[PDB]
Amino acid sequence: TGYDLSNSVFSPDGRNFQVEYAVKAVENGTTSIGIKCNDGVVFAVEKLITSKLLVPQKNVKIQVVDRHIGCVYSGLIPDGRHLVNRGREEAASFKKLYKTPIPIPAFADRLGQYVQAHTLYNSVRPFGVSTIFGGVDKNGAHLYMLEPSGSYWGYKGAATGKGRQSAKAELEKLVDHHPEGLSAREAVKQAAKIIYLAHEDNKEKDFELEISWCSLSETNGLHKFVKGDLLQEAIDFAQKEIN
Amino acid sequence: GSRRYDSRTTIFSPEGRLYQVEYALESISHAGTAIGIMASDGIVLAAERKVTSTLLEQDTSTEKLYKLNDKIAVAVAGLTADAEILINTARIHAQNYLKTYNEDIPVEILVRRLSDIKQGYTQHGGLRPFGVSFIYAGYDDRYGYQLYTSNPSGNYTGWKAISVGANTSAAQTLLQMDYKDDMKVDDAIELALKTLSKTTDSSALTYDRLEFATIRKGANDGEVYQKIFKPQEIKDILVKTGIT
Amino acid sequence: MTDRYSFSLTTFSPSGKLGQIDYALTAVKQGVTSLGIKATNGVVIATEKKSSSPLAMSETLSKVSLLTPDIGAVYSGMGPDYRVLVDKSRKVAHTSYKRIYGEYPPTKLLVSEVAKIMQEATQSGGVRPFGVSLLIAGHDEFNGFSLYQVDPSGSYFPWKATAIGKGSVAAKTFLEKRWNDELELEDAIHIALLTLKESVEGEFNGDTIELAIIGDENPDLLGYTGIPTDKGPRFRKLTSQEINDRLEAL
Amino acid sequence: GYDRHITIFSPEGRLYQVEYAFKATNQTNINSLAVRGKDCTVVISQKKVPDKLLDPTTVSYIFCISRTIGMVVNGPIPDARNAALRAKAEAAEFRYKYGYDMPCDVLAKRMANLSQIYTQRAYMRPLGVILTFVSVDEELGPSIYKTDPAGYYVGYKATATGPKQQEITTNLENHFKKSKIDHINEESWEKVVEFAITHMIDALGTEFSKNDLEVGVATKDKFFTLSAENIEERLVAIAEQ
Amino acid sequence: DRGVSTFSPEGRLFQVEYSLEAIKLGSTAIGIATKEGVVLGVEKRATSPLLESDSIEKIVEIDRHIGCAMSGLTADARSMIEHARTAAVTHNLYYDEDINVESLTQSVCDLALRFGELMSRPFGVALLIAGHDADDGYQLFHAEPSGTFYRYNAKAIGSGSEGAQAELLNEWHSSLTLKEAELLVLKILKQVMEEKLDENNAQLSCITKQDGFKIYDNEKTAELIKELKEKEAAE
Amino acid sequence: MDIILGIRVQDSVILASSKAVTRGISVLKDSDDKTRQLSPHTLMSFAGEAGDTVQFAEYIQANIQLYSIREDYELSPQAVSSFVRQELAKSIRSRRPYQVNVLIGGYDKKKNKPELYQIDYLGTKVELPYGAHGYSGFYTFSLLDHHYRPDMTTEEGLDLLKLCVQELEKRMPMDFKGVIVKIVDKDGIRQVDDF
Amino acid sequence: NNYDGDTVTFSPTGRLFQVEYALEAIKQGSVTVGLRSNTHAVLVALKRNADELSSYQKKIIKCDEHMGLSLAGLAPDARVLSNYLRQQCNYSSLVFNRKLAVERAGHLLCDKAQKNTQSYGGRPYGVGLLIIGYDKSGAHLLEFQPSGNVTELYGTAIGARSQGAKTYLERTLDTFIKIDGNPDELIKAGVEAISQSLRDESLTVDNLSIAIVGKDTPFTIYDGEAVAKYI
Amino acid sequence: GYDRALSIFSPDGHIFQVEYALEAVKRGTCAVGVKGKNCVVLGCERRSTLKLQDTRITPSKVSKIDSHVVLSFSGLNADSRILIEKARVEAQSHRLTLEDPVTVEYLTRYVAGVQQRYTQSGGVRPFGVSTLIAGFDPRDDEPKLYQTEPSGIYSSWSAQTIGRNSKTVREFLEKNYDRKEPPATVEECVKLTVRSLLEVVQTGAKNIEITVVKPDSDIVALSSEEINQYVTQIEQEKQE
Amino acid sequence: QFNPYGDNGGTILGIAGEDFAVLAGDTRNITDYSINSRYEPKVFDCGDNIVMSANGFAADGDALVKRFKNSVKWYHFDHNDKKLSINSAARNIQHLLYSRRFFPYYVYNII
Ligand SMILES: [Cl-]
Ligand SMILES: [Mg+2]
Ligand SMILES: [Mg+2]
Ligand SMILES: [Mg+2]
Repeated sequence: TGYDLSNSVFSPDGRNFQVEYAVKAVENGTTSIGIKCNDGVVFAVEKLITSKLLVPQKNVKIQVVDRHIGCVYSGLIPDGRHLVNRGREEAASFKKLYKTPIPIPAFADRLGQYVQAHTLYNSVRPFGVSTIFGGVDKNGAHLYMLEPSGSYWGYKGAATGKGRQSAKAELEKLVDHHPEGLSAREAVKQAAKIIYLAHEDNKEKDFELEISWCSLSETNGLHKFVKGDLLQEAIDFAQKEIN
Repeated sequence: GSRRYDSRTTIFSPEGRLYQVEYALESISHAGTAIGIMASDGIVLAAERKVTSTLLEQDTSTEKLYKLNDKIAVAVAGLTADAEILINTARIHAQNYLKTYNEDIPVEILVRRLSDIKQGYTQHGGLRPFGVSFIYAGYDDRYGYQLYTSNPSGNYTGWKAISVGANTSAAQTLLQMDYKDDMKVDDAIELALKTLSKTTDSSALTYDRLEFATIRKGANDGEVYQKIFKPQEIKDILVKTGIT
Repeated sequence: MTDRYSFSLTTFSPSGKLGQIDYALTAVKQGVTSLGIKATNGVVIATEKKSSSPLAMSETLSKVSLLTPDIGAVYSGMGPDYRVLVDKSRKVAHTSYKRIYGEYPPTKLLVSEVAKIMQEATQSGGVRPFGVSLLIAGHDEFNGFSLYQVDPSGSYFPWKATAIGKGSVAAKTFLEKRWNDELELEDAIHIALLTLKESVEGEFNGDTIELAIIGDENPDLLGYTGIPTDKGPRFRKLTSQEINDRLEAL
Repeated sequence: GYDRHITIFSPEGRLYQVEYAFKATNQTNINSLAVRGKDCTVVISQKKVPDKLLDPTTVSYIFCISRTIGMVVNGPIPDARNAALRAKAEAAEFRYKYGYDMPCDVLAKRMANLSQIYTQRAYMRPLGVILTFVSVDEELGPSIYKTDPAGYYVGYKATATGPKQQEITTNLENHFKKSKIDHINEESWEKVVEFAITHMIDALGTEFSKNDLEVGVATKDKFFTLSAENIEERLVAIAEQ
Repeated sequence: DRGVSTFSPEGRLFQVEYSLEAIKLGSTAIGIATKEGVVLGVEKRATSPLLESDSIEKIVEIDRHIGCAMSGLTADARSMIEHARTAAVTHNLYYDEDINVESLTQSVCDLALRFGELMSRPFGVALLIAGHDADDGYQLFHAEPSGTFYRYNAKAIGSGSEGAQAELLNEWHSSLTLKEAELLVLKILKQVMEEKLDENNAQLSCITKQDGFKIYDNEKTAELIKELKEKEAAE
Repeated sequence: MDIILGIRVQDSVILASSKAVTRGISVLKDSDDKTRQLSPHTLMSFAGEAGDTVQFAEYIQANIQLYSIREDYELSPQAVSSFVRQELAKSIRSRRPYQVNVLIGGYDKKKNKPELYQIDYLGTKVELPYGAHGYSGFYTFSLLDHHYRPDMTTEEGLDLLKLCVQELEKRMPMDFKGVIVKIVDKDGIRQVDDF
Repeated sequence: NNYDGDTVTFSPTGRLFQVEYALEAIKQGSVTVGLRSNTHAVLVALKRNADELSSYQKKIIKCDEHMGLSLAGLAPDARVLSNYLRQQCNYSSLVFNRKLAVERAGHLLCDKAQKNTQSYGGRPYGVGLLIIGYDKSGAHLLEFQPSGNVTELYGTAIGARSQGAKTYLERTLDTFIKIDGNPDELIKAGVEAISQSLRDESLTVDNLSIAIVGKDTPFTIYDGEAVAKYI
Repeated sequence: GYDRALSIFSPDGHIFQVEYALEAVKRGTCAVGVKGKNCVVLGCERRSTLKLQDTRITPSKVSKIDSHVVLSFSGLNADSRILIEKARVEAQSHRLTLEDPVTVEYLTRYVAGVQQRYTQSGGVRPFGVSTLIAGFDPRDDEPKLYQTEPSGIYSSWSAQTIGRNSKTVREFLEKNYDRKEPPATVEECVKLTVRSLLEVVQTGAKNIEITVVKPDSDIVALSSEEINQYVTQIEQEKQE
Repeated sequence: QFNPYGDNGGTILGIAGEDFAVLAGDTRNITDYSINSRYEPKVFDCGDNIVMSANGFAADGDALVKRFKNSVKWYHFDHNDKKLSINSAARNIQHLLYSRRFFPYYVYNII
């Protein structure tokens, strides 16, 4: 034993226990989701209201990269911010050299390689976040989810955090009941519902809903936050479904 | 991080000793015995090769005695590979001195330089020391014929006669007994071989298990000659002294 | 990041042993048998091509490697370590000799350079020793033919004949009885094949044995004509057919 | 017992971290196979999409390293992509410096040397992957070269990698024992792919749908992967005889 | 082993806390600030009678208006004094003025936590920095290896510190004269010292606006010791 | 600076160096000693560009004094001259070379012989019976070529030097304000206080 | 236990103990309170002394004309982080002729603290900060933890016994938020809030430290007889 | 680079590496320093376990740093060479930049500073050496004698000893050396230095080295016969 | 060839009274024979009751003033809001100017 004390050490299983311990920090965090729609993507996140003293709508969790990519994550919030800062550097250097905005699959690998690099040495700690991200590019809509190991895949729907099982089950129903696809405005409504349904796992404290989206028709392929009437419409739809 | 796996090669024990230096000296004590004897008219270097084989090519082999320049040679005791790293450094240092001052390097200066390098590995860098002890045999116009030794601690001292490697305790007692100040090279040759013959762990001392060298003013007029003995020449001097 | 292992991983133990070098030698012991024999007019080096799978093409894996036109090498121990040492040995023959003196290094000095590289892996920070013992055969104008062994410690010794790896103890005994100072190259090849058969279990033929020589100059292998002084490489790898021919007269 | 944590020798002369990297290779529970035709080199690999939420088009362990070279990986995807990116960079650098396309075997050697360094240098860990490089080389013809965490590499007539590699290996061994040749004597690559799939079915004892497989094909001057519909056409031809 | 910059479960840096234990083993140093000046005094503590006590330099000048006394591993203080002198002197170059005592102390304390794996460990010495400037007047600071500095009306550091600090608690008042402060340092030093206090094993110093920083002669201190003995025998 | 002469006689080396320091149209000093004692039996005179001269001389002096302390032994004039030459040959290909010419006069106590070395700023070393730097030799070499013997006494060397100086004072347009003369022999280095 | 030797090591439950130990240093530190209205933002700090001869350690540091913070924990770490803020506020002014947004100031502190939690050799910061400021979007109050987490709040408190003041502010939320155009009443609410964290000792003239920033009010610190008004 | 912190504090406030360096000094051969009215004498022990030694070429225990200052030591011999070399370089550097030779106090302060630097620098261990530095300042006739140690502290001494059995010879010096009237002549100073070593040395043959330093760069090392005459006279007076 | 310097004209004037001081300057900015601005302020309130004007090459003048204003700001941070005396400011400005001895600020400064 002692194989779990140092990062980048293979156990006799062939496992990196430090990365698996980083996953525990992710599982401890709040619920965040991603939904791929007809011409874009929708992101949503659970924000726990620890106290009345928290200013509503101020502690924003979802982050934009470039102008067409949205990022959300669960786990250690600072680790996510560090990863997004890198993502912004990667996106900037890509656009600087190649002119065109970074494609989503290209961007996904830039993060993937960076996260994976933090599993190669004992002088660094793995990332304590799973990151759901995506957007619209020349080839259409893309949704990705990235784990502490550096592993990532493309998704129809994605979920992570404490309420991931509940969320995943709800996402699986949408995939089955909508093979032809889901609209952007529908996906926002469904996203709100899923976060509310996933809140049963964090039911002690009340929460605040935060949604964003990229859509070719609704947002011109740019990342925007869901605000005002459209946000309230999604909250009302979500509240109606739980009752 | 990496700290976990660091042996810390450059630290004191509670008793004020350097662990790695002491353990390096323990390694050297299992190496083949090397002897140096200084006479009025020259210096002798004798050394024992370790358990050889009949299929070893002796005439082209060199594990003990090395040439630093025309005036200075060394006998090695310890890790041969480590010694060659230091030997090449010493050869370069001697040439640097010759280029700078247009004079052959004084023996002590060369010895001090190598000893300072060894010292550095005991105080900084986190690396293991060189597991090597040298006997330096040399000549210059200041002090004449000189014998020195250096060990992994980087400490060096001058000698009239000295041994390094295995059985130095026994060897030094025998040298202290039969050595005299008015001694000559031919007598010193005999003393060196007789001392090895009594201290050796082998059954009998033969030509194929020895390396031998002399530094003599026995060169035509005021100058010094280095003689690295050939296998046949070692065989002859063994018969002459009456060992085989 | 940064390589933070700036300290030695090989250190002296209380008994004076350098553990990692001893353990490297143990890895060499487990390795497949290889040998070398020096003749009056040449040198031979040989080893078994231990194929990991019959689907694998064992011709693509070369255990015997050309370092210079007149110097060759074979090993026992860890194959990947040998491969990188050959790459470095080839390069150091140019950078530290040929680009200075306009000619290829003599065997003993190339061996010295390889030995230096292996010693540094025994003392430098954040590395383990190489897990191989090399047998380097070669020829040069002023020293003639020669055969050297190089160990993980960096120590090297010249040999008339020797063997390393799995069945080295038995093989060295076999060579002591057969070797003399009047051997011709063909006699040395014959003795090499006899010695190697004892350590091999399975198939024993030109396809499972790798054997090369340092002998006469090969002008047919030079690739050009017109310069009298350039007479071609002395290193030659024997073909599968050439080995089988000598196994009939065995 | 820190000799099992970093890449230094154990008393037995072993490198445990290298051995444990070999075990990580099978973590994906995927089996791959590679064979050579007359004019082509084919590589097939099992494809497993357990989650319905995954986009199956993005799930892949086959990589297009250069126009001529393809690479299939056996091991976790992060290390797989790490190796893939490096091989792509190396293949491109080679062409720029030396004025011709990097051969399959040379790339394999280069990646194997990089792997060797990780077994010798302490601060770098080995990658828990086995890399199978395939191409139709302009000098050597159809080529298969495989690299592992020990830094070992060798050319192959055919090969297999994964948990059930032995069953596939023996199946292929027995075929080449009959035919007494170093390749699949077939003109079209389509039929060489059919051979590869058929012999994997026989060896593993499982049937395959179009979404269960992943296929890569190397021809002269290009390497390409097959779509699900291209594989379906391949599965239909197998069933009809 | 363990990191040099490691936190304990209680939220303290191990190495900083351990360096404080080294300072407790050091010789006593006392400082008293008044409106007429600041007095600095130290226990010399010679290890042998053959040691020429006048070479023991535990009270030191930083600038004309700033003095300094030390306690603990005194060898570690030399680079701190050097930095302080350079800082005081450099500020005079850049701003054509004397440097504030607090600013000087802050500059010295910035070095404190510059250790890791920069220097390999914290300083094993505490400093009493006394001085005067036009803005805040006569001041006394206590600079620790934690990087923290407190201003004090009076302060004792070293082996007899907690005993001396309790005595300074009762004796100090805002109307103390310079002469009264001098005797008070001598009184408390004599109380906590192992050997008998005299002009050779103890040293006084002060900083005034007029005369600046001055280390007292052994003849001058001897008279103050004799003046102390008589006033204690007076009641 | 301007004129530096050197002459090796039977049992000593004599160095004569001008006293004047000039900055443009003004003579700043008329009693400047353009020499440094490198070791008890080795003296180096020097001339070249301002600053470089003294910086180089004192740098050499410090290195030789360091060697003496380390080994408890005085280097031979030949060893010193070789060390100096290497420093100048190193300097000439540097970013800003030392613009200094030197004469090294020493008495070798081992060989019991005086020795004079001439080294210019390029690192051009030559052992000589007599030598000069700059425009000095142009006037003096004809007299030295005529009158010089290797068996000359120190007094005869000084008389020949006075003649060389008299010729300089007659035909040189520049006033160099006389010379400081120093003798290097077995007993060490001394200055001739009347010349 | 075995996983608290350095900052680069997760525990089996996914915890970073060195960061948690750095968090513990804040709890040992003296109490400090932060609160704001729509027009002003206020810091109130209880300063701590070594003994009766000693001075009371300063808790509040100015970063710019429109921004500053109060500290709780290792003071030297606050000096490092406040110096960084001073430079960032200053970079924004010199380059962009722009006053640094308080939200962006929080993001910069978060990222600076994070680098110290993921790399070997270094250590986390051992201090908590309460940043107040007035920018183009009005008054702001931030809470900084050395884990990297930064939070925008109406009010809060950190340090020893800070739970008492935090509960008070949670009750008073609706009242003190409405205190617009009245600095003295907002400070009164802050002084009354910090009083809920006191035991044995009370607020004296050299004990209390107050700071304020607002619409037409530069960041200013009040100490000594200047805070006697609020005792 | 190797940055490891080797010299660190322990729970009880000790730096063990520095304290273990003092143990290396305790093992070293005895060295003694005595200053008279117009001179300073440095005495050194030579262990007689090593015979067949060449005393011409063997590194002497007392080293000249400049023409007017000397340095002797106790502890690791190899370590001492590094300090001596640094000291010699600094002595020439001081003459080169300030046009004056170093004072004895300055040279001591430099050497002590080097020793201290090696107690809080990464990747290095402390010097296992304590030194006695003696001499006369330029144009001064007051004798100077200083001591340094691995921690980096230094101080001035009327008389002092370091190395093995230094406790015993310090005991002797404390009762025999009078401050009000120090050794008025060279003879009296050398005699007292030899006497002090005879408490520890064993045989008074080739085991005692003596070096006398006088004002104005007048340094000389005594020979075996000259020292043997002191050894003879001391014991003949003792037989009473 | 690129010339990094220019001449923006202008003239400034400082007079010291018994208990007051004035710093005047024209508001014209020019290149060659053209007018850039008829009102471009050249004299600035730098804080601590100090006024400053760097006349000559406007780009260098603006940079110096900007740096000195910054120096005043950091003097307050580092020295407990102490007022920067005029003599201390002058010495500070010397070091700002000489920090570019080998690529000077082409301005004549008055405070
Ligand atoms: Cl390579
Ligand atoms: Mg090796
Ligand atoms: Mg490794
Ligand atoms: Mg010339």
